[PDB]
Amino acid sequence: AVFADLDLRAGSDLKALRGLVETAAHLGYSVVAINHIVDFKEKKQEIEKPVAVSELFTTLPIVQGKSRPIKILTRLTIIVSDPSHCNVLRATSSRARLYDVVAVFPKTEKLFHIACTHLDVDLVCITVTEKLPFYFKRPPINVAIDRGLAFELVYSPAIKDSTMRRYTISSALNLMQICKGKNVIISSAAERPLEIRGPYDVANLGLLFGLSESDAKAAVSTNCRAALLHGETRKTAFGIISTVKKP
Amino acid sequence: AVFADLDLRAGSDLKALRGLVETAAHLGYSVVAINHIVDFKEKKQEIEKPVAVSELFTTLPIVQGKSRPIKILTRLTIIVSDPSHCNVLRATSSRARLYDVVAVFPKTEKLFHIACTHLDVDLVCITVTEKLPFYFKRPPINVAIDRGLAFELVYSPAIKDSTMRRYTISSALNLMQICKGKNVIISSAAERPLEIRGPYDVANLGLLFGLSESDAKAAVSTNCRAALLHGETRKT
Amino acid sequence: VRFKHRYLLCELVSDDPRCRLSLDDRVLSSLVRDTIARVHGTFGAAACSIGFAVRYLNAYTGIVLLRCRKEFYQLVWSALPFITYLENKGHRYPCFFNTLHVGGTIRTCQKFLIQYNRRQLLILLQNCTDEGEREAIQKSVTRSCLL
Amino acid sequence: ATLRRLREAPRHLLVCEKSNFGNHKSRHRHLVQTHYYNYRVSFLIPECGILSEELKNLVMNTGPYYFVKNLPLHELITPEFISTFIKKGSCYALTYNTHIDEDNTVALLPNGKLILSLDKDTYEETGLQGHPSQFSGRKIMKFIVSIDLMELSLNLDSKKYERISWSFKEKKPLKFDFLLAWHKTGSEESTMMSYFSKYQIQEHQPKVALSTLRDLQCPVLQSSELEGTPEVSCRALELFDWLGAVFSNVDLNNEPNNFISTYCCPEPSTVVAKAYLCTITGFILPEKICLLLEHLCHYFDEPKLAPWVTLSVQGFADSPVSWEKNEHGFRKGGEHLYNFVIFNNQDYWLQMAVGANDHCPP
Amino acid sequence: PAATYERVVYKNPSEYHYMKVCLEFQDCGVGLNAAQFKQLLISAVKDLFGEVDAALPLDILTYEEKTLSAILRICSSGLVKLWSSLTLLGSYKGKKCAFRVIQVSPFLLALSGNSRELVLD
RNA sequence: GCCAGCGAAGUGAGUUCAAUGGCUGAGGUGAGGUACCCCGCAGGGGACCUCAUAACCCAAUUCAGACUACUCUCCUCCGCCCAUU
Repeated sequence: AVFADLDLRAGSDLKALRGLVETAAHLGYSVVAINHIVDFKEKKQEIEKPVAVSELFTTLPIVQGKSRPIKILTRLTIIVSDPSHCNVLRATSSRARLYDVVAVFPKTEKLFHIACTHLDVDLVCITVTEKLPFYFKRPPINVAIDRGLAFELVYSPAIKDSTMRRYTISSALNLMQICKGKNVIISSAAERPLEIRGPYDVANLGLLFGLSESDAKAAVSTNCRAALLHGETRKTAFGIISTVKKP
Repeated sequence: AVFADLDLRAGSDLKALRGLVETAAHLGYSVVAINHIVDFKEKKQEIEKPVAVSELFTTLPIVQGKSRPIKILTRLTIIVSDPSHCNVLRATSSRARLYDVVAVFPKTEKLFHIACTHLDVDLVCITVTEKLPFYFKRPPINVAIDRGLAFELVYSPAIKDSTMRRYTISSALNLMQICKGKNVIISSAAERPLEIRGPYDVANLGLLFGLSESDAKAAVSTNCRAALLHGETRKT
Repeated sequence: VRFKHRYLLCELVSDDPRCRLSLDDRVLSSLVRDTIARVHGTFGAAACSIGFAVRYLNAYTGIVLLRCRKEFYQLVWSALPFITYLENKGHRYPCFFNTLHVGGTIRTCQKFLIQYNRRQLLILLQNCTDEGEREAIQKSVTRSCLL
Repeated sequence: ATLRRLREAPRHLLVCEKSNFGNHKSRHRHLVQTHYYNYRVSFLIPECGILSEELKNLVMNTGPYYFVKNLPLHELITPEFISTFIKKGSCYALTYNTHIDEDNTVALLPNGKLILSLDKDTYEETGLQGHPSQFSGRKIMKFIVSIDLMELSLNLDSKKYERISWSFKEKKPLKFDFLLAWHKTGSEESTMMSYFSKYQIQEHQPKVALSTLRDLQCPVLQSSELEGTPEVSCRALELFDWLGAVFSNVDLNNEPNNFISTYCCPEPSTVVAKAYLCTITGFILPEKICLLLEHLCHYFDEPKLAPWVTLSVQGFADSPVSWEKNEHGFRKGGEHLYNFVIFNNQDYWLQMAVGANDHCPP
Repeated sequence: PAATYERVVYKNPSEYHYMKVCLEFQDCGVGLNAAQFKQLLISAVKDLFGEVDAALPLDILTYEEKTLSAILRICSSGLVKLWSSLTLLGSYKGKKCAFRVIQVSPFLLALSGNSRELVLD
């Protein structure tokens, strides 16, 4: 029953980051998750100290609700088109062990097949910009919903154009018609310093997609916590949690 | 369950009349009723021989479906704004007993009240063009649906403008939400020689107006025969 | 593993057979998308970008068979009457009219098209009374009886 | 499928009743006393400018209440707190600004039942026996644990009491911001400022808002007709919507312009020169609402100009249990409210407004 | 004299929905007007969802200038479409406006008292 | 181990560019509340309102049996823990 969990694609500078954190803490949010877009052309890996939130923010974000300390997550969104770049991401399962939730973005149907079949990821990114048609096979979706794969739908087409709005709503209606709507969570991107709307109306932005009259909000509020759970069971251990506790 | 019964507002000349009759018979119609727009400014009454369909048409209109003879009705749409013009229409209840369906068009809420309360009419015309706001009181609508008053909605904004489309769809949604949707029939006017729509399309166009997924088609196919029966009982 | 498709027939009713000769798949698709974009927004028109597509077209006959989804055929068939003002090389006014709505099932849709074509042939015969068309009617009846 | 989801419903329940004050079967006093948590108590009188002092002294003395920051739950189960506040009066307690579908929410009943609605994590970490209450289809969202303190006060050496004490003290220490009140029904006086002196207790008075509105178009009612007679009386539900429109500081005529505002007043009606409006906002005790309802009943003893007065009470939109057994959920909104339309012949109307997912009592 | 008891229970008689929204304009160029807000509400639903769905029966209540707050009502048909139209951020001139909804009710009393904060200290 | 086909009408649904579990209301069952009615063993029976009636999945010739995927639902054998006499 953990609400207020979305995925943000936002890094420009510290000032815009502080503004987005203050805006999210003001409106309705209690967990901020920052994505980092990495494409297949650059192939860069800077994982050790790239962001450093706690050394630069001031000790607490204050919200209007229960006034609880906001947990801040650092996630990685990897755009993967080539199959060799997917093999590079296969090589990163033992070399560098950070970035609690690993989010792959597929473009090839064979690569999307082996992503749901063999490749150990947390949440598959599905965004459609500038004419990307894609078919859906149902038994890997069944293995995905049996495993725990929550499908990410990162949306921000309303700010730039309207054709991008059309392709996103068409791909989302196709996803809701084929995937049947078991675990699909939607999230907003942040390039401009104000690209966030109300938290209760994200439920209707998912209800325009479909998925239920109420289990859209119930499914995002359950499956984002289940996504943090899946990332934690990938990070710590698959059945064990070992934490150093020195009182 | 008599299908293909709608109303038209079309008279310019005999050639356009023959063209619209052939178009309606070819596409989707089995009863054609011609309205005659009379405003409150002119106040003219020409009832005896204005139209003369049977003396000028050729013996039958033939349809592409069941191939049945089309009954042709001559209706009168009277635009009434002044209360004295409504008293003139009150004076015509015994003078000239023709024009089987009498269709009043009200503009005053008191006049619409006495139209549904005391005035003997068959089908009240409700069209909204160029900013006409209008409220509705529920007990005269209840007396109207208990009596048999079918509400006409004549629409043709689809070719001229888009603001007229906005005002017609707003008036239609207000009528469907207030009147509860018991007996409302929608029809098309024909000024241009191509201002007609599909026969099955009336169901989905009333679905865009609302009222049900099905009761648009059910209400037109029942209430047109009910309105013809009401006009027949008013005439006899 | 499948999706229940819906189909719809529409007749273009107009004179001046340059309008009958002015038909194309891309032009009709862009026309229907542009006239839905005026009526419906992104949610209505973009569902027609994935679901709606041109399927069967005849130039001279004017019968168009189109596809549409389960949750969107009401929106498509409500968007069909608002197809107005096709601007082209001439000043034309074409207009669609629905014959009958067939719930998918292409085979009986082609069956109903044959009876509709026979009704369009046989009813036009008595009102014209001309032998030059009647000879082609007799040839068409003979070729249909050879089938 | 999706088009029906665009326009299906939010759920609505609106129940209207009519009753007498001099009737022995009237359970309005039980319905006010057994309703616990209250936020906004407003009353409306047509054709009255100057308020009497007897009602003004009742309005200015509806509180007070107390606010304690970070109070642990194991303070609420001590025998001193039971024998001091629970056994000697009506003690009311509720957590502050914790959502019922999102966070943990604890409430205390005057019968002695501490009822706490928890999520799955807190219900597993405390280890108390409860029941599955709020679902998500096949998954379970929120549990409710009820602990009757009056039965445990008779046997303080039982295993249940030490189990709950070990669960609250050492197993999972839960702290919340508590709103507190105590209706005194005891000869031994002991204030709450001296008991909770270790934590930052703050005493607060309810906010009083007074309004005198001019030219208000009030509908005409009949006492013996709920549905309303045609062209004589109006409907009580349209009067409730107009009541909400007046309390939104909105009262205008038809305005034909670009920003079109069509609003039908319930007709036939009567113009009222002065409308007195009072709104009390805070942690309202139900006994003060009982004295207010008795004073509004006895207001029509003298010949007055008001035909009917209005008393509307909106409760807390973040409470676990309201209307004596019913669960207050939050499906994109929804509240619970009760109204009184008091006539001059001791007849009243009992309205009940229900939000999205909540059961309605008789 | 009349004194009796009667139980009447209704199912969905509400038929209306109200929205209190506080406006958060980004730039300092606040050239607001009562008619221009209505024109923006018409032009947003037209391009976003439809011109037929733009002329839904809607109106504005307590339009406040400096406080930047208003109430919008639509009946029970297009409330979802109004929420999504105000979600997808339809603009006016090129200065992109953030439209953030405070509260929605089917009642003008529970919306008018308080629902969001329920105490502000 | 091997050895036996019928091109002609149209499945208590029979489609194949691949239709058929759509809406409303009362009763069934699992539950809650009662200011309703009848009978006199503290009570019993009927009456009124609301919530829940899902998931797995989809037929192309049928049937029998076995399999795997079920949980609104019913008949039993049970285990552990909590509380009482």
